[PDB]
Amino acid sequence: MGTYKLILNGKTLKGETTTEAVDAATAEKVFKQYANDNGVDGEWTYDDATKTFTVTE
Repeated sequence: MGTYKLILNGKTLKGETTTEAVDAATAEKVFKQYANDNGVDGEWTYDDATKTFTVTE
């Protein structure tokens, strides 16, 4: 499928990651678990250039 970049911005938490997936289903699946471990409750924005999914609490 492609490489996708995921960054979370909690009040007191931070992190940025990049992942690769065979097909996008695993990317969407991993996004909920991946980000939730970073203590997130928030909204998602997108930058297709680097497939950057940013979240701001």
